[PDB]
Amino acid sequence: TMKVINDPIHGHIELHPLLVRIIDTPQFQRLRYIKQLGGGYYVFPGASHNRFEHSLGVGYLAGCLVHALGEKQPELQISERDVLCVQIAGLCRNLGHGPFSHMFDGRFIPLARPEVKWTHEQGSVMMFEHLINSNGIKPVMEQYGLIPEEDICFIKEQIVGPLELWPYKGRPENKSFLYEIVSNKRNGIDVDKWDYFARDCHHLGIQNNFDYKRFIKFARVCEVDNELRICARDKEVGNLYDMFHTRNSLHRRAYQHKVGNIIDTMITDAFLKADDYIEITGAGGKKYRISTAIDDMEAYTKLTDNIFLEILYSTDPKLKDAREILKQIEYRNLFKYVGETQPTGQIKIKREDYESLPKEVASAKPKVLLDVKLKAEDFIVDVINMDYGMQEKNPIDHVSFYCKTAPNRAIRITKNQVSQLLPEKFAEQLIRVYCKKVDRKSLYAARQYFVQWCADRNFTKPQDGDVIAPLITPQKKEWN
Amino acid sequence: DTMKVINDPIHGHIELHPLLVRIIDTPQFQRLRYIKQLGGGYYVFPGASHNRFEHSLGVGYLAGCLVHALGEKQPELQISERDVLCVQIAGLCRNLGHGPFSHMFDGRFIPLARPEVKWTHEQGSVMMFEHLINSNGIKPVMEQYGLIPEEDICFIKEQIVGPLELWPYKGRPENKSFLYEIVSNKRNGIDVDKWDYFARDCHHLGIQNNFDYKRFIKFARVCEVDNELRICARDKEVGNLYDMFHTRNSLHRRAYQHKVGNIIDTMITDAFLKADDYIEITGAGGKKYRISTAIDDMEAYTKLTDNIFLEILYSTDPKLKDAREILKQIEYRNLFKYVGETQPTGQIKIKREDYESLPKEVASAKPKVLLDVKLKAEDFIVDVINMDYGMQEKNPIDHVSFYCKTAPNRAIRITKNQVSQLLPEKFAEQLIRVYCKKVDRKSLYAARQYFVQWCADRNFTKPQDGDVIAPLITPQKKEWN
Amino acid sequence: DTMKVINDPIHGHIELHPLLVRIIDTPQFQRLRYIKQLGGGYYVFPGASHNRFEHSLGVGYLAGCLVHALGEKQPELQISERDVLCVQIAGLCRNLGHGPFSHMFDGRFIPLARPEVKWTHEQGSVMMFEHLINSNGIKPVMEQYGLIPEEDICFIKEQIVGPLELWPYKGRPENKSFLYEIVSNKRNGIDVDKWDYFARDCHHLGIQNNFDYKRFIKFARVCEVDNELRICARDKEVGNLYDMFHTRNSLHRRAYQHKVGNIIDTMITDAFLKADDYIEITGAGGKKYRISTAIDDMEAYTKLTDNIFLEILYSTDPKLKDAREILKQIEYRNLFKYVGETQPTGQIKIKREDYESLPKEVASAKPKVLLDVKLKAEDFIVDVINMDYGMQEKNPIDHVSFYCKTAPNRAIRITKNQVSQLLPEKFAEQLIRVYCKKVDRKSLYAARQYFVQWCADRNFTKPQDGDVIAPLITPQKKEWN
Amino acid sequence: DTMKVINDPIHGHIELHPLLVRIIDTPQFQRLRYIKQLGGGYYVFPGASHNRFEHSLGVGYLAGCLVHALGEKQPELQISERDVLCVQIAGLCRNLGHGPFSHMFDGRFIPLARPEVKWTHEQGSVMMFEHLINSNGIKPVMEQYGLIPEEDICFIKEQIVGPLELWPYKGRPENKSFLYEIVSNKRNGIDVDKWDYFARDCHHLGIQNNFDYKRFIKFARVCEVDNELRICARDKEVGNLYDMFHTRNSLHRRAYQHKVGNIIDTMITDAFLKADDYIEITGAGGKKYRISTAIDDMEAYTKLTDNIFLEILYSTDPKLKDAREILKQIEYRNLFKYVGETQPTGQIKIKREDYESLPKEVASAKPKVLLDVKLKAEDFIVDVINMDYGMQEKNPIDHVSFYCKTAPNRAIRITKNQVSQLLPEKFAEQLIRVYCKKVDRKSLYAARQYFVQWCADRNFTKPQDGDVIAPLITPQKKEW
Ligand SMILES: Nc1ncnc2c1ncn2[C@H]1C[C@H](O)[C@@H](COP(=O)(O)OP(=O)(O)OP(=O)(O)O)O1
Ligand SMILES: Nc1ncnc2c1ncn2[C@H]1C[C@H](O)[C@@H](COP(=O)(O)OP(=O)(O)OP(=O)(O)O)O1
Ligand SMILES: Nc1ncnc2c1ncn2[C@H]1C[C@H](O)[C@@H](COP(=O)(O)OP(=O)(O)OP(=O)(O)O)O1
Ligand SMILES: Nc1ncnc2c1ncn2[C@H]1C[C@H](O)[C@@H](COP(=O)(O)OP(=O)(O)OP(=O)(O)O)O1
Ligand SMILES: [Mg+2]
Ligand SMILES: [Mg+2]
Ligand SMILES: [Mg+2]
Ligand SMILES: [Mg+2]
Ligand SMILES: [Mg+2]
Ligand SMILES: [Mg+2]
Repeated sequence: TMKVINDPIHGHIELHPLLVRIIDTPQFQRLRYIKQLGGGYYVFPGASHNRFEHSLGVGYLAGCLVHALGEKQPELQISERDVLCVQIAGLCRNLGHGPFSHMFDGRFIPLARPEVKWTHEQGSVMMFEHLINSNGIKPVMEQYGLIPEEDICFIKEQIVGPLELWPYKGRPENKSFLYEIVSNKRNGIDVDKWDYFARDCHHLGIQNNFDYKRFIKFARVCEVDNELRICARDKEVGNLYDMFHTRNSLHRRAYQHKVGNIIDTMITDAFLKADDYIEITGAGGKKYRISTAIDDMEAYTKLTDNIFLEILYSTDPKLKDAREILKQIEYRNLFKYVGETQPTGQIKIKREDYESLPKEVASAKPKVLLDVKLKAEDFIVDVINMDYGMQEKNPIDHVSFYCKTAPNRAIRITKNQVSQLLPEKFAEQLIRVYCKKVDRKSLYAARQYFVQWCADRNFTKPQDGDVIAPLITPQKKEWN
Repeated sequence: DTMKVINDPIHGHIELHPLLVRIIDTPQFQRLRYIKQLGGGYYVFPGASHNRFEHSLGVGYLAGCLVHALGEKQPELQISERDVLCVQIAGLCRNLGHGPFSHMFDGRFIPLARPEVKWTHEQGSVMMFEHLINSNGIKPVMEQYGLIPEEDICFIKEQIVGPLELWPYKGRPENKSFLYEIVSNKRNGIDVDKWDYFARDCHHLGIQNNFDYKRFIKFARVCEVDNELRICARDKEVGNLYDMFHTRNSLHRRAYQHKVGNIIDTMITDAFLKADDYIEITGAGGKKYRISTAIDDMEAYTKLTDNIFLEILYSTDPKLKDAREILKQIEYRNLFKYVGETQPTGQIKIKREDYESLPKEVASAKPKVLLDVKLKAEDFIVDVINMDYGMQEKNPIDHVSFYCKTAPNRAIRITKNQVSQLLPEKFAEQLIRVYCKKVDRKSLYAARQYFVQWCADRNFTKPQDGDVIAPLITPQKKEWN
Repeated sequence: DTMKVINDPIHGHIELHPLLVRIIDTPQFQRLRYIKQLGGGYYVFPGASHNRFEHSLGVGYLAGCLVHALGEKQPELQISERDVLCVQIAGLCRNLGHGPFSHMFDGRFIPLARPEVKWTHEQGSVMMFEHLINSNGIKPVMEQYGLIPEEDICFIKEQIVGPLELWPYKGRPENKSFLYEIVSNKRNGIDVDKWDYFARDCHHLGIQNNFDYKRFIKFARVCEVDNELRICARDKEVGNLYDMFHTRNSLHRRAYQHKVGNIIDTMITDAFLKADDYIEITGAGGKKYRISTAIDDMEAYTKLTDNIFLEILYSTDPKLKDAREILKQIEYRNLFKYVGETQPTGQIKIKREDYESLPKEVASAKPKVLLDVKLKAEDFIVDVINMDYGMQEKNPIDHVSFYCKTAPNRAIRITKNQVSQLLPEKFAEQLIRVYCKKVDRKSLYAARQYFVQWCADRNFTKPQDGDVIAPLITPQKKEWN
Repeated sequence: DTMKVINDPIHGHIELHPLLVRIIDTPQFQRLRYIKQLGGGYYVFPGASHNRFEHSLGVGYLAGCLVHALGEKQPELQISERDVLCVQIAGLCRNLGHGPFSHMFDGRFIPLARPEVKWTHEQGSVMMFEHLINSNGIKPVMEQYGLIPEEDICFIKEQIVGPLELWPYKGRPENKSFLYEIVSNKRNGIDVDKWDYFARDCHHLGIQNNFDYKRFIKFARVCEVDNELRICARDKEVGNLYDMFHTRNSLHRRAYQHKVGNIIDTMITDAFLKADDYIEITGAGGKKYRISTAIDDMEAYTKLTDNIFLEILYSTDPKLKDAREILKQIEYRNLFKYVGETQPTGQIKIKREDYESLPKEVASAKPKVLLDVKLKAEDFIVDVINMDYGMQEKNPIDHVSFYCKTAPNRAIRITKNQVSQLLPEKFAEQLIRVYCKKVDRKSLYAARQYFVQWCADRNFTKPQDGDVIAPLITPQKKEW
């Protein structure tokens, strides 16, 4: 029968036996050894938390919302079967994450396997399939009134979207709102965010501005374009803008911390240098690399943060280079942050250009006296796309509301109906430059290149420009 | 006398110097125990029972924290215990001038009861401070602890209200310019008063505070700027500061300007107006004052608190029947009814002198809709709310100085474009709320029609629920749909 | 009417059924906004601004949570919405009877002002409930929502006060026995009222609460015990229950019985006694009552709140000079002075009838020490405080039923010896505090000598600072050293 | 180098002196990032992801707070920056010696793997400290900041472990006696280590901490006691101290000794024992050690962390099949089954030498009941847990000195009878938990009968569920 778990974020959470069964598998328990925030623990020591607990919380919130909708509106005809499918999807959407979470799919795979297109979402689905099959979960699903054919499909669609008009098969348009819960492809407002806001804040020691419980109390389902969608009370629109403001602020302060990112980068580099020599045993004894473990779920199951220590503790001279990089992390001899800047006006930077940017910085020729001359390979340039989840688009334009005088009647609210104190744009890029040569003279030089390059490209003046490169900044009129 | 410890839920165990205790244990200060921080907000947010008293302790303590932190980081500043105590006293004493229900008193009631006079709680804080000192022989005690009342009383007053009339301050020289930035920062609004109320109001409202003042105190340094010594913030903390103001604005949107909170303020104000002629408060020499004239005698002002509300509610005098009746409608929750919200468009701005005429404009609107009842100007209330980042149209971060880690003594400026594109383009706006004093279904239905029609007439923004409440009006306007 | 949401800092967003709202929006309920939960504690713990009103919402909500949880876990209980609403109304309404400064009123002032009468805030809660219903036509609304006023009003009153006179309850049958355990558990004191105040008082005092009521609700089941259906707790949660009472006792030790908190209560009480003859409160039909007689007319009681304190403080009537003077000494913090604390020894226990004679005993002690001043009985205050786990000498866990996971429908009992040896051997005790009304150094020096001598004479426990305050006295007693 | 700021969720922004940073940025310290504070507790309390690393920062910081506060209140103490840094370093470094899964290592695994040796994490903290200093050239840096390595290294070690053998300390004189009370108080256990873990563990477990260390720091003074200068507490704070220990005991009851938490510790231990012969860790000079012998070489110990658990779990070596199999049963949550709890009666106490024989006693019990299966000693596990207030049968408040406001410089003593009758009469006890390795319904049914019978045979306390679990057995005993 049902279990109770004490979670510091949510208190006592009840788990249905079916969910317990899913949880007590190697594929799920693997998430215990994967840090939610990856390299962020190396900056924010409270951030020891792993994907496992986050996943329970997501499962629980998914349950809270679907339950609340069913209580408020019986006409929806939400079944226990629906509830469990939504919960399982909530529990299982993080299944696909790799070592150090976003470091894996954000940095390492793109560089190690550039041709392949891969996301932790893709992986969550494959791992789910693997989990089910390796553990005879299908019978248990039937025992609790689930129909594996339909429901497994439903659960996967919740995580990844349509597997291919109504494009979903797992449930009909009348249950369209169930898709908005775990992973909302329309506007990003889902229970996953709500868990991580609260859980990350509790651990980082930052405080969360967003009340998900309030939002759940005001959520209704209404008809919109012959779909039944989740609608929010009109007056809660400010709170939603704040939700995304909060999300952006958490990225600025924590998830994109300049040092957090460089640590991610260093770990990535070490993984690249270990990739040829590290072997992980997949299906039938067969052997995979860190970069190919994504092709066999049996191998992927064993790919966790542990890899980092396997490398750190290795004695194989093949891994000397990789191991050396991790040692510099332990001694805190890190690549050195040089500065930050942004593009100007319409200028935007594409992914294909990323590899050429170190070369551009090294090519800048500042009119200054330098001991050392620096090369492209000495520079790291991290480009960070900050948005409200939908590139240039405003996600509140993709949200439906209702008012208290007509609760069944969905409506739209424009930005101009809310406030003038809101953002005019919803996307931007940050450029961080770091130097792999750490000494005073290399660093002094690196700053001159950097600031010169900013001036050459008509980027924004680094905040400390006048202090670090006083001989460069005067040339640019706009800057002073 | 030696030092006392107080347990505050926001700040933990706070130490108080005997001098501060002496100031605190006076009728003038203890009066703050009977003045709600958020006034009518308690009638919407039941956790908001807190009073100005505790807020004032917290402000005093944070003032102390920041000045102490600057002195520890930089001895060369030559900050004395005398400076520390003066800053703390100013922190404790900047809320001394508040009246019943806080901002309701100076924001609503006085402007309507004594329209000719110009008055602010800041003014009052200074007069009440003067009164407190004199009525309790505090000056001797100040001397006993190494303060110089001539200079220091001036300093403390300037901290609260600004110059009492280059360098316009007398209480301290330009080398101690940064001490003025602490309790009430007239330059950019970044001060310890905000920090206390953010944390304290959030803890009570059950909303969560986004702003880390402790972090800010760790990164604060003093640097030279324009031959002044000013408090400077680490460059990379600039985002946090934008967030501080974003937080402040969000607290106003959710709580301090809650539509119902405001109407309750308004109703209490109305009741006070109707009681003003009959309520008498004994000031200096047995002389008698009204609620609206108590501000002229600090002895009378000392006795003017939230208690007035219950004095009226519990009165039996038939003179007060009308005032008393209004408070009773509050208890029964028969409140004036919110009709809707809208904003001006483009450059349009609304001045204070026009406020009285707006109910008349709404009543004059003639919507092409079937109405049982016809409504009059006096049936409508129109609240106009100026929301900003503390400096009207100005960006306060343009008035902040920073430093970088490579040159910690060298002050610098950071522009908005150097921070983010996701920041606001404007830093002030107005909200218009309309409420109706006639509560029945038909009067309310009607009121919505006038309101939306009037929005259309004035080219204001489409109320969010416009199409639902006034479906026959909204189509006429192209822009709206 | 449809349902309302209220944001509480302790519990978050609480939903209120329209019927509850209607009850809430009355003068009789709204009155609780002007009664401090902790009375004079605010004068020691400045975060404790909270009033009975918000506590009452929280109790109402928790009552709802538990009854809902039982119904979800066991449908066979047949719990109806009707039952749910009755339990919630009882939760909301059990604090209705509290007077100014809460426990100060029924604990101190009434006993001394009307010694013949027997009165408790529970009594008052019932009378005020009756009054609230009748004065506001609530009965019709109850019927509209499917309640049966005859049965249900009785049920609600029984929840608050117990049987109005076996199955001694009329409002519901033995099969719904467990509904009585929720709001005010007369059997063992484990109820949702405690759970609210633990969390709410901690949040405000700035002390941290050790007890997880949410956990307890998850584990709670109903089982048959002695042909009753009672709420049962999971066996392994027994430690948590012992901790619940430990926490309750610690909150009293640190806060509710703070020595200075208590003396302030005492000073306010004294001021009320001296004002009682001159303060008049208009009850039913214009008839006039005193502070001490307002309890006889609910219409008058409705207007009796903390406001009285300020009515006196701000009075000009020379009749009230003495009462007013006492409150002024509170504002200036010239308080009666704590002398010390001690406890009885062995079997010795002190009865209420002896309380009046104790100041006289202390004044009669004759310490072999040199004294400037000689002190009188009237100079001494002696507060006696009974600390227990809610059931005098009895252990409340002996009155709790449990279940185990292998047989969830089978109730069982757990003895102390089955839990831990580290638990208390006794569950009740008395503290004696002595204070002096003469505050000067020499009177205080003397008062300490009397006090410690008296402790020695009566074979009480050695005050913790006995050797330091009165070195010349403590040597005489062998046991002490 | 200048000072760093770290954001800790428990304590906020903590400042670190450059010297402490230097100590922290070493492999020997960074190792603590891969050792769970609560070991197997994370497998019961999913918020408890935290590691020894962050606990250590918090201890270091609180040590600093207290010593600073004493110096501010009393200059006459003559506390120097040198003293402050030494106390902080001791605070940071007292957890250095902990092994995989913390107390599981020294509480369970070593005692069973190397029974002849006597070893504690305290011993290890000292050896690891020595190793850390030497391997990283910290001594020069100590001198640079005004420390005297000869005296101060000794001082720091004495803080952690006590005298290395009248005044028995060499690192500082009797006039600075109170500095020893801070990091690890051998007199009464009131130290900053507790204060950190109370607050940190509670934050993570989702239990709430009853004890206000900040308050205690405000009221702490130094007074003369028996020609020593000792830390004294304000008289009226005595209740808070009793509550401190009550809180400590309640944390053990709820969390640190959770029945399932403990069985998981036991299972991990068992797996480590079965792996001990085959796992090799490279120590000094390429030399090879076992899990159980790594404690003899700090270079090897540095590499011994929670990672071992995954090294075994992911192993393919058939030598480790048995060890690996145990960890897999943990992942599937096929755990040994808790049977019940009981305590000894009266004066009866159980010694460590008898522990091995208890499974045999339970198996020897012969209940008058019908059984399908007969169970053996090896099928039973018996955990014995000694609960106290930190000083066996002794009351630690009897070893605390107080002062009063009237005479602040005058130390005094307070007896229990001067405080309350509602306090405990005893300050120590034992708990016995019995578990069964055979998990099926019939084995478990049987195990309960043995257990309860055995309790009756030994005149132990009646298990709380005795009547439900073993109704036939329970009636024979009159007392029950
Ligand atoms: N006293 C407590 N207070 C708070 N949390 C607790 C307490 N005891 C245990 N927990 C946590 C640890 C677990 O995450 C969760 C459930 O544990 P627990 O109730 O002990 O379940 P269990 O599975 O060990 O017992 P059983 O299987 O006998 O029902 O609650
Ligand atoms: N046990 C406690 N835990 C937490 N806070 C407390 C406790 N006792 C008192 N406080 C709070 C209440 C007050 O705001 C503040 C000062 O209390 P306290 O130290 O009792 O001052 P006091 O003036 O009564 O004692 P004294 O004057 O004897 O030193 O600390
Ligand atoms: N944005 C917010 N965040 C948190 N709490 C809020 C917010 N807005 C209001 N509250 C609080 C104040 C109240 O205690 C409770 C209900 O308020 P609110 O949702 O504003 O109801 P309302 O009665 O004013 O609106 P309506 O009657 O139009 O639904 O929530
Ligand atoms: N905005 C923030 N709010 C709260 N904590 C933060 C914030 N940004 C960073 N932190 C945390 C992460 C670290 O634990 C700690 C210090 O980080 P930070 O001040 O960025 O130092 P840094 O070393 O990266 O910058 P620098 O070396 O330039 O001073 O505070
Ligand atoms: Mg997502
Ligand atoms: Mg005192
Ligand atoms: Mg201001
Ligand atoms: Mg009770
Ligand atoms: Mg740095
Ligand atoms: Mg210890």
